[PDB]
Amino acid sequence: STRIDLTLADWAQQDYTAARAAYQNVLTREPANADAILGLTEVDIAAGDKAAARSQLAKLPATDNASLNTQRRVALAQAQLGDTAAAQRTFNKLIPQAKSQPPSMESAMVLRDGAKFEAQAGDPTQALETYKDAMVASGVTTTRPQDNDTFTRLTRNDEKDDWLKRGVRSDAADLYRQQDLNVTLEHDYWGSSGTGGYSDLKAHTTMLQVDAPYSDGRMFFRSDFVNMNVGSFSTNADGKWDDNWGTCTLQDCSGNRSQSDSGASVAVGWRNDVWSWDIGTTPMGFNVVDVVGGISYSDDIGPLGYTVNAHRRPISSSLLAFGGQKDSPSNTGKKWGGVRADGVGLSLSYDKGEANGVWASLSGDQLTGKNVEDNWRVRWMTGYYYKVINQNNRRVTIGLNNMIWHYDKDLSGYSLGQGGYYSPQEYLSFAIPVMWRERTENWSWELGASGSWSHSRTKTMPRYPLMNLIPTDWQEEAARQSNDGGSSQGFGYTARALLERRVTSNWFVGTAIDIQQAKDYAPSHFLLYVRYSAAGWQGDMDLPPQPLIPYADW
Repeated sequence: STRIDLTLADWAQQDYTAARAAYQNVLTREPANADAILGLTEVDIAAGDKAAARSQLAKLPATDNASLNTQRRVALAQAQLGDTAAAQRTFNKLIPQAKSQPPSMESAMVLRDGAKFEAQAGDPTQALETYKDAMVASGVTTTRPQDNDTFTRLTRNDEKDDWLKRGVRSDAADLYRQQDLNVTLEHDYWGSSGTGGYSDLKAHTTMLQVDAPYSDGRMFFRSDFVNMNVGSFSTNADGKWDDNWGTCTLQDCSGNRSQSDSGASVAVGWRNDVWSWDIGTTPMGFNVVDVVGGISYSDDIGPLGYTVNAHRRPISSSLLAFGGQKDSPSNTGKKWGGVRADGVGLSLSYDKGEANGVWASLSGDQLTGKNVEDNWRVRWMTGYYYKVINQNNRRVTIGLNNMIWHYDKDLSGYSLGQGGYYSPQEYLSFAIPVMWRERTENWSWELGASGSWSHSRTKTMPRYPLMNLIPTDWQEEAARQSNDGGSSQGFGYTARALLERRVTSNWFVGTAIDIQQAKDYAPSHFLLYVRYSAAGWQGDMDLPPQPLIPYADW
């Protein structure tokens, strides 16, 4: 029977061979069956046979009289087959007809996919109007939302609604947020303990970001002002010090007792659901400035979602690594530092919304700087998390993470020729993160903690690898000094807290605390940020809150 033969083929797709055979079987009894040929085309293009599908679709009878559901499928197929004009005219004919009819599932789907197509067609405003009409059609609201506030508040999530209403809400909210214009200003105070003069780091960073829509994506302009202070050297006597910094180990230094520097950087970039790219500069005003940037591509493969990126970034772990330092004017006066890491990375993830989720990442970078020994690194990271609580407004998870690092050379020292950044020969870390995210009508927050165990080893390294920089007289001394290697393992912990409050439709404020004690020498951060939305966002806030990230940390 035609009905059951059609049903058997259709049930699979909500899958190729059986459905195609069933559709062909219906084609024997009734060669003019429009639904059978539509299903055959759908299954063919689901297999990626676009070239055959576009030829098959032309065999359908004319649209002299057909239901809205069939015309919606035809329009979607034509749009995805690459014939945008026929789909555009079909939707232009369909949408007023959908509006004229009372609220129904057919008309709701027609308006939803029409809004989606119009958003892809290059008319986001008409897409927003069509979404406004679709919410009326889908039963979300009895009356059309006349202003941005009532339009946005209807997009808040609902636990009792069906799939159609939830999809309409999610799509309307996503499009509205994509079309919004945002201005964010954030202040970061960060640093870590160390030795005064080269490692007693305290830094301030003021970040200004403008986010605007462009095509289906968003473009961003970013400006960063960063000030780094590392204290002053402790003089032993006669106004001289002999710390393990620069060439002071060969001759007691003088002159540059205090060390600090500030600079401004710019960045411009763009990002969409698939592609992302960004280019900018190292903060101008430091000793050494280099151009940095990155590009990234993301796509789904099977059940997994993968991302491949290539980037060049600075290292902000210390002043010598980020902006570089100058040797004391009494000994050499030469400039050195400014380590840049350029390389590639590939990441995979799996999360279908259920209780379990996994992710992994691998990266390979080359580290090169001004008068700094060349280096390279390979890094592996992975994580798994089980969601104890997985409500749409409240998530509580506990998981296990693993990290493995290897570096070619250990250049953690601050002597001339070394970059002063952490670089172990073999590092392993296992952590157990516990996380809780929640949001309310006007409050959103995230709390996180993690205990970890880490092992690290570093090899013996010469103190002055760049022998040509050392003066001829000190040569015999410089070859006789080396930094002793060693291995160490132990426990550590990290904690984080994010909070965000909506005080006005166009005004959001938030604070973030990041404490690092996992024996990784990472600096601790404390930031306050304010965000202004031109159109206003009265719907559900971000979960978690999403503060800005310093451009040097990308």
